[PDB]
Formats: sequence, C-alpha cells, structure tokens
Amino acid sequence: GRVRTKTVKKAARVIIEKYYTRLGNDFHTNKRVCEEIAIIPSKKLRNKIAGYVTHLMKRIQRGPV
Amino acid sequence: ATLLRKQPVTLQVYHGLLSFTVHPKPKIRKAAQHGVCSVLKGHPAAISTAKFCIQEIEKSATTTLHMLTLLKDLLPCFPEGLVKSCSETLLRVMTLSHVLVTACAMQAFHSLFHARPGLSTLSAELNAQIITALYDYVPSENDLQPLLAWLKVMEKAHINLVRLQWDLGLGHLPRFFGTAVTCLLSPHSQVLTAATQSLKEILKECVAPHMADIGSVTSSASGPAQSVAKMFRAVEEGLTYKFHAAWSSVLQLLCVFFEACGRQAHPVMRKCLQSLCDLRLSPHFPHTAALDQAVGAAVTSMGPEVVLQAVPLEIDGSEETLDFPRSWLLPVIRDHVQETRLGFFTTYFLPLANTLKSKAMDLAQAGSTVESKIYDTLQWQMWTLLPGFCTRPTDVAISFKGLARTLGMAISERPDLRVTVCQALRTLITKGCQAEADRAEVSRFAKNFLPILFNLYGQPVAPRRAVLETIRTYLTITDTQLVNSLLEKASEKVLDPASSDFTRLSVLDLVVALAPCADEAAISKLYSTIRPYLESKAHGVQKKAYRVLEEVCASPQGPGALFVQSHLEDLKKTLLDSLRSTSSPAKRPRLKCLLHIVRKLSAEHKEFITALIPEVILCTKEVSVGARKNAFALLVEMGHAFLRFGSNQEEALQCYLVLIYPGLVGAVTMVSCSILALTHLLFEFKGLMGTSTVEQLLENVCLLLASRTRDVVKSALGFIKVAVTVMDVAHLAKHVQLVMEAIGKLSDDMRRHFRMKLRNLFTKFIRKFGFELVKRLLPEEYHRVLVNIRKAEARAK
Amino acid sequence: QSVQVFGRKKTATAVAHCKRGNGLIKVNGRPLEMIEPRTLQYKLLEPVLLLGKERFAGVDIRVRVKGGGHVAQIYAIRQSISKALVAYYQKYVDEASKKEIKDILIQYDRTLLVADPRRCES
RNA sequence: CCACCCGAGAUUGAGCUAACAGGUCUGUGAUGCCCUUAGAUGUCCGGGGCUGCACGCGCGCUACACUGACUGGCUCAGCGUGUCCUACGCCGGCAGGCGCGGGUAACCCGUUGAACCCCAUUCGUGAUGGGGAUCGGGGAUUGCAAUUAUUCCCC
Repeated sequence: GRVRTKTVKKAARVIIEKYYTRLGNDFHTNKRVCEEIAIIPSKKLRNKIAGYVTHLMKRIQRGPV
Repeated sequence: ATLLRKQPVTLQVYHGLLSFTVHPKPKIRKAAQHGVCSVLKGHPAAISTAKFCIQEIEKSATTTLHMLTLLKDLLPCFPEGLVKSCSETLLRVMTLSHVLVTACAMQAFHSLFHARPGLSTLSAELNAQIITALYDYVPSENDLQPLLAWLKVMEKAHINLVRLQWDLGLGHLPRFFGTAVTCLLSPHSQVLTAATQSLKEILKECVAPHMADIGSVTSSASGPAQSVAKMFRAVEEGLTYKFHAAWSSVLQLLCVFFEACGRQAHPVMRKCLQSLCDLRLSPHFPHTAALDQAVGAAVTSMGPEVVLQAVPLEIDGSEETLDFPRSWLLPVIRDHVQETRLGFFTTYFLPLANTLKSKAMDLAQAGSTVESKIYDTLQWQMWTLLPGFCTRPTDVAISFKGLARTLGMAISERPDLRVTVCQALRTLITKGCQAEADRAEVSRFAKNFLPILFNLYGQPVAPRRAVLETIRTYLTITDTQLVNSLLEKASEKVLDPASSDFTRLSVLDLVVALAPCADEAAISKLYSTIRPYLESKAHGVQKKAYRVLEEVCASPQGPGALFVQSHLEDLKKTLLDSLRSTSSPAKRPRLKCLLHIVRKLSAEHKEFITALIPEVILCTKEVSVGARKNAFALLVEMGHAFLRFGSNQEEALQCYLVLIYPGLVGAVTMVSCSILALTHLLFEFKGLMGTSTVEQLLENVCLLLASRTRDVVKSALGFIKVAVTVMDVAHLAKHVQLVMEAIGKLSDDMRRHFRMKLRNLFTKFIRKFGFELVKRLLPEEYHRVLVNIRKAEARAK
Repeated sequence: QSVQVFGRKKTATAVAHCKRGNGLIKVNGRPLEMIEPRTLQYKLLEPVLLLGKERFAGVDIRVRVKGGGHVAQIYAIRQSISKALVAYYQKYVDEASKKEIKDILIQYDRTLLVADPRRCES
C-alpha cells in the first residue's frame, strides 16, 4: 500500500501551527501558499505536504484533534 | 427409559424409574435423570413427578442439588399449580444460606423462564408473584456469582411477562430498571456489563415493538406511558455524581433508550439532554465519544428542532467571547440527522448562515482575520447539515420550493460550498425519490437546475467530477423529452466547428452524462454522430467517444438495451474496425464497452471474441491500471460467456484456452502477456479447467522460467504462486521437483532481484510439504533462505 | 415481609433471615444465651441488651451460620443480627427510626454495622 | 481498506549469499601431549557403611508447669489430595485384619465432624500425677529382608 512519511508529518505540523489562516480547503491554493511559505527542496515532497495538509484540514475543521 | 419413552401399571413403572434418582451412585443417578428427562420430553405424569419433587425435597443435603438439576431440566413440562408449588419449594430452599442450592434453584428458574412456557404452564399472575417474590434477596451488591444470573433470570421472566401481557410487563419493568441502575454501582465490571446487556435487551425486545401502541407520553401520563417515563427517570437519575465508573454503560443505555422511544418520549426527555450537555463541560471527560454517540442517537430519534429547544446553540448572530461551548452540536447534527423536516432547516439555518457570513466578511474587511475564519468555518459546518436534512424529509413535497432558487444561486456564485450542495442534491436523490409527488417536484425544479449545472460544468478555470456525478444521477431521475432536447443541443455544440477544445470536451462529457437517459431514437442518432469520431487522431475525442459507447451499453434495461439489440451487428463491425486506431487512454473505457457487450452475447459470435483476444491480453499488459483491471474482468467475462455456448463446460474452457495458447509463442512482451492472462484465469477457473492440463501449462512455465527477460520471469513466478495456491497438494507432489529445479538454476542476478517471490514460493512449498525434501533437492545457497522460513512457522504461533 | 442479610468476619458468614414474628432470636436452631462461648456471650447480646427488649417483641430472626472459628463466628452472628435489624427497619419501618438505631450502634461499636476489611494475608 | 470519474500517468522500471557481540551449540584437523592384561570408576555376585561418639559450633522439637496436667462433655476452618484415598458392617484392649461400595475426582473421602479455646471432675507448689528420654517384655502392619530397636500399638 501507501503510507505517509515522518518528515511530511513534522513539516505539515509546522505549517498547521504556523500559518493555518491563509490555508483553506482547495488543493491547489494550499499547494501554492505552501510553496510560498517555507524553504523547499523538491516537487514531490511539496505535493505530499499539500495533500496531507488538505486531508487534515478536512479533518480538523469538523472537530479538534 | 427407552421403553417408557416409546409407550395404571405404567404409573408404577414410572414411579420405579423416578424413585432411584436419589441413588448415591453418580452413574446410576445420571442415567435415571436423563431417562426421566427423555420420558417426559418424548403429559399425564408431570403431576406425580412434581409431587415426588416437593415431597422428597421437604423430607431432606446433597440430593437437593441433584433434584434441583432435575427441576432445572423439567420445570417447563409441569402444570400451573405444580409450577406454583415447586416455586414455593425453591423459595423455601433459598431461605437457607447455602450457595450451591441457591445457585441450582436460580438456574432452575433460568431454565423455566428461558423456554417461554405457555399459558397452561405459567400464567401472568403467577409470573408476577414469582418475580415480586424474588425481590427479597439481593444479598448486597458485589457477590458476582449469584447477582449476574439473578438479574438474568428476572430478565427472562420480564421478557416472558411482557410476552404474555404487555401492559402489566411494562408496568412492572421500571422498578427493575431502577434496581439495575442501583446495582450498576458494583465494583465488578461483569455486574455492569450484565446489567447493561439485560436493560438493552429488555428495551429492544419488550419496549421497542410496542412503540406505537403506547403513544406520546407527557409529564401527566396514566398507563404504561407513565412506566415508560419512570424507567426513563430511573436511567436518567443513573447519570448523577454517584457513579464515575459506569458512565460509558449508562451512556450506551441512554443511546439505546433514545433509539427505542424518543419519538414519543420527547416531552420528558429534555432534562436528560441538558444534563448531558452539562457533563461535556467537565475539564477532563474521557467519555466524550460515548456522550456524542448518545446525543447523536437522540438527534436521530427526535430531530434538531426539539433538541435546540432543549439545548440551544449559542452561536445566534453576535457573541461576546470566542469559546463556543456547544460547538459539537453541529457535527452531531451533521452526522445524525436522517428523518427530519426541511422547513426547519430553511427557517432556522438560512438567516443565521446569512448573518454569520455577512459578519465574517465585515470582520475580514475590517482587518480581523482570526474571528472571520472562525465564523466562516462555523457557517460551513452548519450548512453541511443539508445532506443530513436531505436524508429522509417528510415535507420535501412542500419545502423544496423554498430552497430551489437559494440552492441555484449558491451553486452559481458560491464556489467554496458547491461540492456540499452537489453532495446534498445527490444525497437527496439517493434516498428521497421514494414517493411520486417528491420526484415530480424534483423534476419541476430539475428543468431549472439543468442550465445552471451545465454552465457550471462548462466554465473554464473547480470540482467538475462532483457536478458530473450529480448530473448523472439527477438526469437518471428526470423526464426523457428534455433529455432529448439537451442531447440535441449538446450534439449541436459538439458538431459546431467554432468551439474550442476545452468547450468541446466539456460538451462531450455532458453527452456522456445525457447518453444513458435518452430514448432509443436519440441514442441511435447520437451513436450515428459519435461513430465517425472513433477514428479521430485526438486521444480525448476518441476517449469520450468510447465512453459514450460504454455508457449506452451499460444499462441492462431501457432504451439503451433496445438500441444494443437493434444495432449489435453494426456495433461489432465498428468496434472491430476501430481496433487498429485506438489510443492508449481510450483502451480503458473501450474494454468496458466490450465488457458491456459480452454478457449478453449470443451463441453465433465466436469470431468476434477470438478476434478481440489479443487486444484484451495486450490490455492486460497496458500502461493504465484501470485498463488492466477492465481487461482482466473482460477475460473473466468471455470465459463465462463460453460457458454458455456448449453443453460441456470443461471442453468449452479447453477451446477457450487453445484460442489463447499461441500467445506463448510470439513476442517476449506477448509471452509475458499470455503468462499473466493464464495467471489471472487460473485463479478463477481453478478445478473446472482440469488439473492435469494445469500441470502441462506449469511445465511450459518452467521453460519460460529460462527466459532472459525479467518480466517473463516475474509473470512465471506469479503463475507458479497461483498454481501452488490453487491446484492440489497430491497433484503438486508429482510436480514439486520439476518446478523447484527450474527455480534453482535460474541465475545469480535473477535470484538476487526476485528474492522475495522465491522466498514466498519456498515458504508455500515448505508449508505444504516437508522442509527436508526442498532442503535436499535445492542447490546450496537457497538452503539459507529456506531455513529462515522455519522461524515464521516457529514464531507466528 | 422478610429480609435476608449476611454478616462476614474473616471466613465466618452468618445469614440472618428476619421476619415479622413473635420475639425469638434463633441462631442455627439455638437461642443466643445457649451458644457455647459463654465467656463471650455478652457480645452476642449487646444489641439486645443495649437497645432494650421493647420493639424486639415481633421480630423472628433465624441465623444460619457457617465457617470461621468461634470468636469471629459470634462476631459475624452479632453483626448479622444488627444489620438485619437495620435492614428491616429501613425497608418496612420508617426512616428516622433506623437512622436512630444506626446512630446508637455506631456510637457504641463501629464493627456492629461494617465488617473488618482485613483478612488472612497470603 | 475497497471500487469509480477525471487525468498521459492512481504504480512502470533500475540499484539494494554478505554482517551480528541477536541467542546458542560438540562439526571439520592426515592437530600437541599422556596413557591403553597400570580396564582413565570394566560388567557382575554375596555381606557390611552412610546412624557409628569423648567432645565444640549451630538449625529445630519437647519441656521446665497452677495462665498447669488428667478425665468427661461441648462446638467451629482453609490450602491441598487420591487409583491409592477411603465410606459402611463384623472381629477386635489396641495398633490392625475380614466382607464389601464410591472416587482417575466442586460428586466418594468430605456440611473435609480438626486443634488450641470453652464448660464440669480430680490433682495442690514437691523432681509432684510436670516433663518425657533411656531400657525391658509382647502384639500388628510395611516390605524378597526390620537383626545395629523401620514404623505403630499394650504395660
């Protein structure tokens, strides 16, 4: 199957705790603000970050975690 | 025992059989006991044996246990007065302090109440007298041996009493509910579990089926409704600060009572909601999920109007602080509204949403971006409730008119909410067109929502696929003439040369959506228009054309099926002619279309399938995983289709195989194609294809195990794994050595790369046979891998 | 009309069956004064002697006694008798009377109502 | 986790017997020495000993008693057991035999019928009837065999 990596976990936690305000629900808007925010090496890591943060903003906006 | 079971002096023989129960030999006593039980259950002799019961119990310290075992085995087959007298005898013997005789007596009561005796054996008055006579014991709270079976026997007795006369049973139930709540204070978890299970079973079987006969209960009820309210106040006073340990069980009991009784118990049920809301205000509450489930069950039973009259939302417009204490109510309402009215949703949640959105925008334009985000998230949360309200509305025939223009404007100019609105529409349809006036209203507004949804899907950039699924179902529920009109307009837009490629693709997607919902003439005209498009050099146009052909052939009944049986010859000719010029993505829908014409293919069609075979195998090794899945499903489908063209299934399967056998001879990628096809076929047609024939194919695979290409070796390893899984160990044992010899002399690099497949194969072989045989017949290095498998078999245990 | 309680002490358990009777306290078929440890016979009579003869006129208590020794035995019997009186006056008689007798019993000796929680340690 | 729409791609290809201190144990040397009617405890047969006893260091049991000992009566448990654990009757001072049943076990032993303790009799401050060793005779089991007392019972 497929599993999320721990570096993606910690980077997305940093993004959530830092700039949740400009983040939203759309995938591409989250991806572009994510590539705007941080120091970023790779495309695939960015896309994994964007997908994970989009899914967890689908999660946490229903209720706190 | 046999003689008396098969058949004045007979009473003497029965007395002689009965009188030696008290014989001290454990083997004689058990034989006599089983004989008496077989004679009675295989009756005019019940009075005599019950009199013997009472007499020689009253004469009697070890025979009482045996005699109570017979009473356990024989209480249902007794007359009513003798049941009463034996019950008095059991009370007289549990007046003593002995644990064993009390346990045997209560087990006898368990067997008596469990068998559900008729009116001749146990009456309602006698059941009530026995039940009320059992209330004197309850030694303490925490003995844990007699208490569980104690409330079990009057659980069964209360079930029987409700079954005999329901009003008296419901009348006497709530004081037992109060005693159950009282004995939920026990320090043992088994007492709590037994009480919870007993009260849950009583509520589900004795109270729930009589939900309509009781009717609505208020604070001034008279009959069994008062009893309903009074075990409600028992289980609600079981929520106080005395417990702190049974709160999960009490919440489960509250949840099942809400599901059982809420719709008519709503006037008295409010203070329980207030107390439940007050419990969630605790600093550290570990039963948050259970309380949320209980409140969700209450909302599901009643509906949010009375819940919000009881526990109101404090997010009504302008608030002072920023910590909403009842913000869990909106997820509860979203997750658990299923059978409410849509008019409440309109008249309560529309102006409040408008005011919160206006306040959020006014605060966002004023600089404060923290409160505005909270208000926007709140209004999004409270208007995700619409799919919940669209689950099963009871007034959607009159309240859907009040939301049509609102939902049209919201799906037009409010993008962030659009998906939910689409979902709501889909949700409504998927479970709301059961009646006919409802579906008529949905069609009457469908004629208005269709241009809006078409313009939404056709705009440039957006959630296109949710709108497309909504359009698909929403057009399956509408009238055919407007479908024909919009299909004609979409065909005009497609055939217009002054349209861009994105617009052309969007209108082709609309054609895909409109295709299965039209009539036979419109479908035939659309098929005539789309038929020249199958040879287009653009992969997108061919993909949409093949999707149209798949969608018109997808419906098992309707105008599409009549179109298929009308134009099967032309469809076969066109699909065989367009085989050469099909693009790589277009393979994925086309196979499905071929799938959609294999399941209803007549006997005189072998040439079509035997011409489609190499395309299907080359699609089993296509790039797209969806094309591979469709090709495997199509292989299974034509394998099933050849099982209908002849009388012998095995011979037809052999013909189907010799139609695909030469594919192991040609190109290397075609060889891997055919090995993968045989691997997929071996898992579906395991024994019917014939074990010896399997062996032959297996031998050929060993020759293909000698190939240089990695793909052929991988496919051969997969086939060997499937064969080891499928074909029998007795037939394996003749052919273990040859296949494992072919594995052994593979290569160094091939063994190193494919180490996990060989490891799994050796694991399966060692599991299915002896370790020493595979150890001996393999070469040296493989031995090491072999021995590792052993600790799996050692340490998976 | 009747209650069944128990009194525990170490291992000894004495089950008291209390009924509206005629003023007889029966312990395993024997009265209170004819139990063998006559040196320790006052403890068995402390509820009866302390609380008076008056409202025991219509109480029949049958005590079935099993286990333990002799001292723990008679203590279990006396605590079962006291708990039987408390339970009977809780169930069929008013609340204030049983509260009063509980207050008097706790004022005299705590073990007359609650059992000794310590037992033989392994 | 499954399936599906869109999408070219929802997973198509390359690289990764070796290492262990993670456990632990008797296979490969034409291995160095020392021995082999000086058997690295050679097999069996018969009888003894491990208890033997002047003495020291110590674990324990019984006591020195009157809050006791004897006699009779009284009434209360649990951990465990068994095909050798025993229920019943007879012959028995008495250990024990004889005829019979159960139990491969919350069942039959076994409500495990305990003992100090209690209630009555006698003894009455002395090497006493306390305390019991060490010896002398008989009897009965256990065992191929009780002599260097196996064990128990009666003076």
